[PDB]
Amino acid sequence: YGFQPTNGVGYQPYRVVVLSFELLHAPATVCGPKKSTNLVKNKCVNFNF
Amino acid sequence: QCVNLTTRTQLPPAYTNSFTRGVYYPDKVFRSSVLHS
Ligand SMILES: *[C@@H]1O[C@H](CO)[C@@H](O)[C@H](O)[C@H]1NC(C)=O
Repeated sequence: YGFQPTNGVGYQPYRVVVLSFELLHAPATVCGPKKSTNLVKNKCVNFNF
Repeated sequence: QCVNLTTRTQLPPAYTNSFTRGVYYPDKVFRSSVLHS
């Protein structure tokens, strides 16, 4: 590419980043930041592990 | 610093029989008496 500053759009350079989330078969890894309250037992509950 | 070690041996390698070896768990997934293919 011979890029030059006086190029019409669609010929100017764009930077690209491709994030690819993969899930092999480990025990866990990085994730978003939730809260992580606590835990309870012997009650019908709505859980996220 | 490395050495010529290899002596030429006329004998070929032998062959044995792997009766039932080399089986692994292809996941970290718990199963309990489930016949899995
Ligand atoms: C043995 O080592 C010498 C150097 O010490 C090397 O010139 C020669 O190629 C080696 N022999 C073989 C068969 O590679």
